Amino acid sequence: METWVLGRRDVAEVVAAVGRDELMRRIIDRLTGGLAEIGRGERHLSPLRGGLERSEPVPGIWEWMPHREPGDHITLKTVGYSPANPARFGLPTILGTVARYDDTTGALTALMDGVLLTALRTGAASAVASRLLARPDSHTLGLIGTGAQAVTQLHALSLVLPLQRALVWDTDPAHRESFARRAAFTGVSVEIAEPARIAAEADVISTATSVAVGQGPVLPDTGVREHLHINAVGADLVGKTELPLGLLERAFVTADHPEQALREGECQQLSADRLGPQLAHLCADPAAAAGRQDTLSVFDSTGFAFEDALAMEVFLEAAAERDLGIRVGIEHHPGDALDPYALQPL
Amino acid sequence: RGSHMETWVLGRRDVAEVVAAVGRDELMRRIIDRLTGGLAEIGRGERHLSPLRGGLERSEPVPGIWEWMPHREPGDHITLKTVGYSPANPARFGLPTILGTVARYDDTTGALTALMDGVLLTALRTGAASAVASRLLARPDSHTLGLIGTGAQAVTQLHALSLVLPLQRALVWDTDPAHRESFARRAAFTGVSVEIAEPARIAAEADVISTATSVAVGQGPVLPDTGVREHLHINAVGADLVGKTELPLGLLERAFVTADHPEQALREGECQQLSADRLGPQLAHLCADPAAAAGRQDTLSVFDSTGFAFEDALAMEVFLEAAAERDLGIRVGIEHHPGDALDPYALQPLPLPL
Ligand SMILES: NC(=O)c1ccc[n+]([C@@H]2O[C@H](COP(=O)([O-])OP(=O)(O)OC[C@H]3O[C@@H](n4cnc5c(N)ncnc54)[C@H](O)[C@@H]3O)[C@@H](O)[C@H]2O)c1
Ligand SMILES: NC(=O)c1ccc[n+]([C@@H]2O[C@H](COP(=O)([O-])OP(=O)(O)OC[C@H]3O[C@@H](n4cnc5c(N)ncnc54)[C@H](O)[C@@H]3O)[C@@H](O)[C@H]2O)c1
Ligand SMILES: O=C(O)[C@@H]1CCCCN1
Ligand SMILES: O=C(O)[C@@H]1CCCCN1
Repeated sequence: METWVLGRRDVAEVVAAVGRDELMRRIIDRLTGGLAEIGRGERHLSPLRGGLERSEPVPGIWEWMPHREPGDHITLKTVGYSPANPARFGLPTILGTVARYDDTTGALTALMDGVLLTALRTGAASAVASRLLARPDSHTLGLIGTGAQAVTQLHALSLVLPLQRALVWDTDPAHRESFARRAAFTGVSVEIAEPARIAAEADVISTATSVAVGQGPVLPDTGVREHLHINAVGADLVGKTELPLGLLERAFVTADHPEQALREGECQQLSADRLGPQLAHLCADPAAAAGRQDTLSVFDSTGFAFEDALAMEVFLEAAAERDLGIRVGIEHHPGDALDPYALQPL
Repeated sequence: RGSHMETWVLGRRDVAEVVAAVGRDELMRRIIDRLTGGLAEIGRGERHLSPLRGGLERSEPVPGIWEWMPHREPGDHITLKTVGYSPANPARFGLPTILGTVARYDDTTGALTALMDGVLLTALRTGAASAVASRLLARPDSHTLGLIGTGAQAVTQLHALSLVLPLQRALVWDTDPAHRESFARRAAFTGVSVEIAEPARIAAEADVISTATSVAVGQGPVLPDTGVREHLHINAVGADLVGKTELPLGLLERAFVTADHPEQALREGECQQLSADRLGPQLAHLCADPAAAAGRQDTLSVFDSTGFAFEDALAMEVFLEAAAERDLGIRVGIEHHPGDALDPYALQPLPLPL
């Protein structure tokens, strides 16, 4: 009958009401269970997503990401990757919204912010993969790219690993300078450090950069620690990669969405047969990751709509708890179904 | 650190006010004029057809489809219509078969700038498209309009065609007796005389016909192949699933056929049934060079309409212009734009009561 809209201010209230740590953990839990269900064949990976490339001011892409729950609802995330946004407009690079449509009737039932939600579920996905593939006594996090994702990468990982410090690099000096402030709520100290030092000293690394197509790697193939786990998070355009090939070829690599990663993720650099089990399989049967915490591992993260549906559910339950949001009659639902012009006055 | 951006939302009450303030006729005429100019632009090569739209089949309660329809104007904005075809809707839920919304995103930043009802808008630009094709392909003295399917689309087909042709009568059929029986009431505001008539009579008498039905896959045709007037123009409007068609093959093969979006029509329209050599020049071509419609008025013609996002963009602009002039709609901060672009957690709670 009406659309439930949660805006920027409701999303802020959700985070306050739940707590940043608890909210992240909720999403981590829901992702874990959902992924296991996919891994058991009980739910399906989202279909491949579509997109429109944009040249100006620098190259980006704008995408639609559907996920259907047959007989309940369709989720669609509409989201932009616009890497000039912070410097040119004071806007996040990743800018989006997430909509829910009733599957039986098509009606738009809910609409909310995609920015916070994307950051949270992306951080969560790394935590999921890192609980399986990083040493549980991991103490040093490395971060290449210290923009918006870096924050929830650090946050999420600090919740599943006993992190004591983060060594961080960004090619924009102002962005690496501000990271300690943005990270300080998590209690993990932060030290700026060049890619070679991060490689050599980190136990777990997340790369989440706006690197250009064809300009990788963002982490050099120097010595790494034997047990290093890398969450490879950066991903927008085809031809965009973050890690060096020689590193990928020696790694146990798991993808979030193998078909998508082979096209848009680090797995662009590999053939399918060289991938370990996908993330959903590992979630469904964690013992299949058994010795991999102690050897070189890569989680190839690209993002997919199921993760957004799950995260949106978490938000909606919290917002329901505290009746946040407004209700807007957006759709024209004429009482006369058959009359476009039955516009409604009582 | 720019001006705080929010989403301009026009809900059902706002679209209703636009119609009331501008007037029905004037509003439809505006849409026809903007579709006309835009199609000519595509026909001159100054703009491009929308890309193929996407969609998710649904089985239950009866077979249906939910689609996303993008159109991008580079460096300007992206339009996305999200829309359901759910044909059990009216008779199982009392909802419109076609249920949708139209959203606009800034092309430079990705920001969601506007969002409105898709229901009225879809109906208006779809009637408008048929008006465009019918001005080109119907006899300009056409007096008798046929309608097969008397649901939501039928209403704007009649309305739009009444503005471009001297329509005197509408002969109308629906396989659901309740839906054809209510049609006159819904059509009354056009002034055009309505009579219920079987498909064979509609075929025999009409100068122009619109088919706009929820016929199921494999269950066509909705108009039988039995003798029409030599000059008949048909706006073939029904379209959802592959395997859904409304016209007899035989008839299509006697007609000058023009599609709105050929690549799309060849897959999802009446041209599903046809090999590509049986299509004439597309609608955009005809709009850009009407002489290419020469002589087609006096013989059998078919406009194979499927709908495409460009039409929704243009219609949405007409609506936004009228809403801006009349101060309508609300402003909602939907997207989180943190004061620090690189800090997802730089959040702003509802300010405290003072
Ligand atoms: N895997 C997923 O699910 C997922 C989800 C969201 C975003 N992303 C992607 O993650 C990437 C980052 O997104 P974001 O929101 O943090 O954007 P952002 O602009 O806030 O952060 C990008 C940062 O990378 C830095 N950078 C660019 N090139 C670099 C290089 N060669 N070395 C080090 N730093 C470099 C920039 O200076 C900037 O600080 C994008 O590609 C985005 O599409 C992935
Ligand atoms: N081409 C476009 O741009 C465009 C735009 C919108 C909708 N559509 C399509 O137009 C069609 C109709 O949409 P609507 O909004 O009017 O749906 P509606 O449900 O409002 O009207 C459909 C009518 O068709 C009737 N019907 C079903 N089978 C029939 C038959 N064999 N003969 C006569 N009537 C029959 C139903 O009884 C119903 O009354 C759908 O296929 C829809 O997807 C096309
Ligand atoms: O899953 C996501 O939200 C992002 C959007 C941008 C490119 C792909 N990864
Ligand atoms: O163009 C449209 O709006 C419709 C939507 C439903 C099926 C396809 N045609």
